[PDB]
Amino acid sequence: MLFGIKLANDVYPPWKDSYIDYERLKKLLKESVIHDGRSSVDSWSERNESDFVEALDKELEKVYTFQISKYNAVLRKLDDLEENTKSAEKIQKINSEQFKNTLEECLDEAQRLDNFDRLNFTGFIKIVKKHDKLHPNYPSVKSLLQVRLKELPFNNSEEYSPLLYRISYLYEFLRSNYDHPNTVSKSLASTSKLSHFSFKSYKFWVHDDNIMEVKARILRHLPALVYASVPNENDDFVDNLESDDPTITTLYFDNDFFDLYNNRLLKISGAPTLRLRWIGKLLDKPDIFLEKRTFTENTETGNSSFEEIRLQMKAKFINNFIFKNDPSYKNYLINQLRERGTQKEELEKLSRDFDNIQNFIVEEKLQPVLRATYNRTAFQIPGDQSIRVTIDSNIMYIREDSLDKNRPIRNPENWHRDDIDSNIPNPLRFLRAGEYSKFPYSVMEIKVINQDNSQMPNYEWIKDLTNSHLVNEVPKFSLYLQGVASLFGEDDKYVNILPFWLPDLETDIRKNPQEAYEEEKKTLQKQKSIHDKLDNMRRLSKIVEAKVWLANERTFNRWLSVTTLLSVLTFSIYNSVQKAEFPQLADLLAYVYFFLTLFCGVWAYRTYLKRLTLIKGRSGKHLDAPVGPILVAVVLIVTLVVNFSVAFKEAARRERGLPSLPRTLKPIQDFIFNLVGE
Amino acid sequence: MKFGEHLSKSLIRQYSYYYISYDDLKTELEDNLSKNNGQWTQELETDFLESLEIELDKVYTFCKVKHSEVFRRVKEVQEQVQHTVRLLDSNNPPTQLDFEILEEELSDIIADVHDLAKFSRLNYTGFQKIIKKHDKKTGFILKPVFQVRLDSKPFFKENYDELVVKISQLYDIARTSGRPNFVRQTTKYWVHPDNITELKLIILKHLPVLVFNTNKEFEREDSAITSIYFDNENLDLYYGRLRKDEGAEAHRLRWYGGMSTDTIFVERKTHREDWTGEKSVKARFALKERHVNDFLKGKYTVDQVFAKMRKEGKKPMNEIENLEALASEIQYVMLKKKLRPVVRSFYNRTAFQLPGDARVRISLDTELTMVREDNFDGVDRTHKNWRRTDIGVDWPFKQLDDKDICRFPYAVLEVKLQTQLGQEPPEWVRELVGSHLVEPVPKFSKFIHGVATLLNDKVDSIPFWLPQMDVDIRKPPLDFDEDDEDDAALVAAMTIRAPPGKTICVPVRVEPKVYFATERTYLSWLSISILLGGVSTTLLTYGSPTAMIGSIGFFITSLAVLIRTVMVYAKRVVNIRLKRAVDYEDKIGPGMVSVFLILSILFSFFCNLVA
Amino acid sequence: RVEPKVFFANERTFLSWLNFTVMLGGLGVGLLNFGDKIGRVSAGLFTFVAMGTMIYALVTYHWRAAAIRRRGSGPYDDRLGPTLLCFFLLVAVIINFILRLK
Amino acid sequence: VEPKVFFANERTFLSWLNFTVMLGGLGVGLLNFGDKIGRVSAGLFTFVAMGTMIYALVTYHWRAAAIRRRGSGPYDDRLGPTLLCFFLLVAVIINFILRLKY
Amino acid sequence: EPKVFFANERTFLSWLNFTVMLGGLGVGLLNFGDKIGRVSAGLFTFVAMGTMIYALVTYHWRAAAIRRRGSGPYDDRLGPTLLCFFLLVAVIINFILRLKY
Ligand SMILES: CCCCCCCC/C=C\CCCCCCCC(=O)O[C@@H](COC(=O)CCCCCCCCCCCCCCC)COP(=O)([O-])OCC[N+](C)(C)C
Ligand SMILES: [Mn+2]
Repeated sequence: MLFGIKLANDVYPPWKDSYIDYERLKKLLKESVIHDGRSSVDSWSERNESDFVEALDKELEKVYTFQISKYNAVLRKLDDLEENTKSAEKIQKINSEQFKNTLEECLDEAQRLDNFDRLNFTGFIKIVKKHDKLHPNYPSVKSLLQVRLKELPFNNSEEYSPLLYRISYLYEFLRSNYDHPNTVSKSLASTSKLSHFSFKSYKFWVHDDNIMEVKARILRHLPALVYASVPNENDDFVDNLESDDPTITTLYFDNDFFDLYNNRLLKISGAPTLRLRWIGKLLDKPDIFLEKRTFTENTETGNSSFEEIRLQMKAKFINNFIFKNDPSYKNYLINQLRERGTQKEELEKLSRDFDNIQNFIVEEKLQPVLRATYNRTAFQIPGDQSIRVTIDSNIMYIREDSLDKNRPIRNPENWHRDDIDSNIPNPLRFLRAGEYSKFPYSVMEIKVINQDNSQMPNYEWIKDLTNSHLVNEVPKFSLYLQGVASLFGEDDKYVNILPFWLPDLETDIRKNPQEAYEEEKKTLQKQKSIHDKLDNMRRLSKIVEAKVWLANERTFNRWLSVTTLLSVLTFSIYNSVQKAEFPQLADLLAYVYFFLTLFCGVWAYRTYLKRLTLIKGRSGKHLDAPVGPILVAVVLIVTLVVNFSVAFKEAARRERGLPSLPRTLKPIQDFIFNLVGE
Repeated sequence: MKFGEHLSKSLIRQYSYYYISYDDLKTELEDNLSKNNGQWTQELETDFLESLEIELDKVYTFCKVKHSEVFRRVKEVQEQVQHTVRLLDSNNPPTQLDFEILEEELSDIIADVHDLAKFSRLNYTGFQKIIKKHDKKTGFILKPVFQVRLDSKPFFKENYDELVVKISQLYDIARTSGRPNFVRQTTKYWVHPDNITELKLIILKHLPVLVFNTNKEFEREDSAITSIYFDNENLDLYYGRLRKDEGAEAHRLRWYGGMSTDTIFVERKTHREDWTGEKSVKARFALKERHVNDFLKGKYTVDQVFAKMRKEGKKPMNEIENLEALASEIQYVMLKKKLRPVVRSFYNRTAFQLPGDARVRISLDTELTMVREDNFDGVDRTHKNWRRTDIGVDWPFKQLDDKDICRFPYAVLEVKLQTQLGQEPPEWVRELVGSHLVEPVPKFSKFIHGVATLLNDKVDSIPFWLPQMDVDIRKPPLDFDEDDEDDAALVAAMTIRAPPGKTICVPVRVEPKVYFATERTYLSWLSISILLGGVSTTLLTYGSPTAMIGSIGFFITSLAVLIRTVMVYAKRVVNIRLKRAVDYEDKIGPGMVSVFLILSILFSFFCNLVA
Repeated sequence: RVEPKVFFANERTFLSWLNFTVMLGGLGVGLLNFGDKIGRVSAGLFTFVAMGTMIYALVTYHWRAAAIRRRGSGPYDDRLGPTLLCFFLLVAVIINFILRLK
Repeated sequence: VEPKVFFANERTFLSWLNFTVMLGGLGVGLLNFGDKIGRVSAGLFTFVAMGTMIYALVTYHWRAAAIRRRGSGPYDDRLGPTLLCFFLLVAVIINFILRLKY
Repeated sequence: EPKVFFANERTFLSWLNFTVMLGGLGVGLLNFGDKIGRVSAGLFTFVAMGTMIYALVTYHWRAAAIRRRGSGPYDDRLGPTLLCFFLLVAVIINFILRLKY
């Protein structure tokens, strides 16, 4: 409903006067004159500004003085129950019933105070933003709200109030040792999750001037993850030698009453969120993932658990899937995966996930609301789920809803905005003022897992980096909640509750090292005192490859030497033919040996040139030339055999019809003469 | 273990001598504290601050000089690339040399940028460590004071990622417009599961991790890789890959991730060899799952495969024709040789590399598993499909009988280096490869190991590593003249088994400077024969009839020696040609020559001094 | 910083070239002592070839020794000499064969 | 497994065998052709040739222990070549003195 | 170093090869030559024997000067030049005496 109606219907009857006067302030702002236009003649004068500042000042004074008085009253009652505790003596004088009733009254008062603070803060922020939107010439009035907020005894954040922790551990000691029975109360058990005895996430804002230093501090301990795309159909090559950041877009879902945002902001266990996620441009056909994420807490330790259901979508089937409740996509995908060869269990799980998400969308009447784009950087050791760090940068929010029934920003029958995803090189120029927002900082998340009951992680460099001038801790920060607050936070129709971190966005979040050191000292002292008190009252009171070139040269030299020897033998035989016993035979050996020396020279030169060609560059299967070494040897064999045969064939004809041979050698010749054939 | 010790080998020596003197400052602090027995003095703190300030100034000046140099080089190369692009449409634009040197310069700039970033981060870490140690040991507080001094000289706040992006863009432009040194090294290692975490931590200090996820998250099925290898009934491809024949081919179907993936890559690896060595090639093309079976039977034609690429026209037509030819060759070989799936290999891969830098690349494969997918035994395992669907990406595959699964007990490490000529590989890589964490196994292969282990009753040849599978691999922490080289080798040299029915098959490679060796030896023999042959002829036509029997003896000796040398040369050439292993020691030559020469000489003497 | 292993290689190359020229000169002297005027002319041509080879070998050896003396690393390349010797020997052999044939 | 050791062994053996081949050819030529002087000197040179051949074979088969029985240090065999280095000089002097007689 | 010793041995083997070839040719010409041939062969064999003695002395010196690791006669500039001079002179005398008569 409207913020005025919610304010009227949530006023505590005993506390009618202490609440904000929203309607009076809106009327004093002359928002009707801005609304209507015709009679805009009466402008904003200085007397009107003085009156508005006056009314706002007394409204803030009344509201925050009442809040401080109530907070001071409750803490003190709880200090009393604390007296009957310290003394290991006033312990035996205690009574269960009065203490239990006092604790119940304290819990009720704390809850009422929390609701009161939430309502009043929402009203004040809405009024201040409404005033700042109009009349830009005059100075802003946010300083009054900042000064009033800074005066609070506690810190304005989404963390649990200190009274809750105090009541929780008081109840834990009351139940532990004094009287296990006679407790009865079960509402007080819901605070048992806060009792000091896993998966813990810390969220921080980082200025652009400090990103490199925190990145170095992280990189000292954890690696960097580089995104690599899986090979696709466009990465096919023909023949190569051996060993030859994207922008993330998430579109969020919610209904007209913003139920999911309201439940998430109220820390209701089991509150889910639904989104579509992809990377790059939508015209490149990327993978689209529909995620439903839930945080649920079922344990007395207080440790939460996170559940995610993820489906892969096709761009054509989304419209029918999320609007017309068409079950075509489920059957189509199940049949496709069954044909591909997926087992039965995965198919059962996929069917269950389809049913769950479709039923959720149909029942809650969810629809796209806003789009967030950012860049992500991650740090984690592979195969080690103990610690993870992530950083998001360049965050931008764009309205992608269809709430206006006369000029919808996005068509009610389309799952995404049409103008943004066009083929124009720069579509973001089309956007008008008020339809988009830019987050100025970077968002860092640190996830630490301590599965064993190790009494919180409490690890070294994380706590060193947390208490430093480089980061600004914002507990329970969320990108979806910040986007809803930024885009739809100025309209009373849609948003009736706002997060407590909104005022801190305007201030400069940079810190000096000296102030950071002082704050670190104070925080460490407070933690040490709390731990010492807990330990005190817990158990103590308990009941050019030149070598180939050289080798080629040496081989050529050896070939030349063989040629020289053959030529010498050839000419020695040739130039002495007249003295030969068979001059008709010595004229053939010289010819064949001259042919051999010519062939050896020619082959040596040709093989040298060919192998030099092969050596230059890099080619050729093998460096060899066996033809010449075989032919030379074969011809030498033939020549020697022919010479022997002819000599001993003619040695018989000359001794027929013509002493010289010894008697002992007479038979031997008769063998060869028989072998030759006489 | 010392921080300075790790600082020394973090980068190359040119970046040393400029790091923070962490060891010197630590020793000075400890010595002064010991001498004064605590009770820190203001003058000691003043000297500490003076030393810190001079170290900071030196580091800042070096970083500023390096940053200016890098930016100037980037601007010059960008202008040069723009001018080359402007001259691309002009007359005679060179493409084989200018583009290559431009790419080399770009790679050098990328390496310099990465080294500068690592240098800055390491120095910042050292400064923080020493300040924290001084604050802890000494009662005085210095961190808030020195934070201001550090912020006044910001040598660590420079963003080098934008430079990397710009240089990568220039590289992409040059590659795109360049389509009409350095040396590779690749080694493989076995890692015991007890040493995987320590090895990973050592590697992670120098290279980042690659994540195949849009959220940059580590999921279970995001790193799985599955390959199906093809072979026939005679295991022809197995033997062709074991004995590294020229033109030996391996055919596989690969996919990444779980069973939902619908892109299957058809890959062929071809082995080629020269006298230089190991010029192997690899090809692949993508396909849809539902058309895989048809493509294995020829029903799905090559025209239908590349219809989309032809229609869109994004790719040049010549590359499309080349891919069509590759697909046609693969289909023809598959049909002719009667290939079928024989084995499947599964593993999880982790990749380590720097963006745009190819100097060092590391890959780690874990949970390696081989699964049998053949019908040689007599049981149909795939049921006409190209893969068995009863198991998929779920390790360990417990629904498989022990006779169809092999589980490798180690992890496989793969190191790829691309080193520029004139410089050594980084010190950390060399210290990693030689250590007690890895065991080198050269030329290890998953396909050969799977076939040998699974079908061990059908193969005659097995690799060398197979019998040694039970050896525990845990280890405790630890120009010249050719004749001169042969002489040095001689001086240096002078001063288990395969199961029955199987033989350990290893291919033998010879240095190119053996081709010139044998011939030389051959020649050194041939001349000798000629000399002996000469004697024969001068005793065949110039001697008395009573001295020709010695001519016969020398004739026989020369023939024997020459034919022996020809036989030996032919044997050596034919054996080296076809990659067999040869004996290089000739034990018969000298003895045969000795006996034949002695016999011939004595016989000639007797026959010329008889009667 | 000079080692004997390079001087030994230079000496071995020198003696190889002298082996060539000793074979050629032995043939020349043997043809000079015996034979007719044709043998005398062949002997003169052969001894001219041998003398040229010997002078080339000595010049190359002296240049190599000087190059080794002035540090550096030079004694690995020699290409003109083998081609010159091959051409000279082919011309000599063919000329002597033709002259004797007539 | 290193071919170069075996190659160097064979190179040394063949370099030594060149001497024996040349001396044996000379001895056969002197014995088959020539007067009593040649027949007397042929045996004198053949003895030296046989000695060189036997020494070469023994040295080669002694160096063939590169695969086993390793431990033999540098073969500073300064007594083998040099003792045989004087027999040829003795033969040359004997031939000079005896030939001059007639 | 044993490698340098074996290099010295290789150099001595090359020297012995050259000297053996030269002396063999000289003896062969001597035993089948006339007075002019006898004188020429005596001169060639004397040159070969002188070179052989020089090579033996150099090999002996080098093979013992390395153990002392002293100076050593590694550098030589007289052996090759003297051998060239003797060969040239012998060839010139042989030719002039053969063509004189
Ligand atoms: C720089 C170097 C200087 C070298 C100097 C030493 C040189 C040694 C020289 C000669 C060697 C001894 C030869 C004596 C021959 C006698 C028999 C014969 O037939 O003679 C006949 C011809 O003879 C010839 O014409 C033959 C030519 C021989 C060429 C060389 C062969 C030696 C070995 C090479 C193998 C490669 C080497 C590998 C190692 C072994 C006699 O003919 P004639 O006409 O009756 O005689 C003339 C008579 N008249 C004039 C009265 C008319
Ligand atoms: Mn691999």
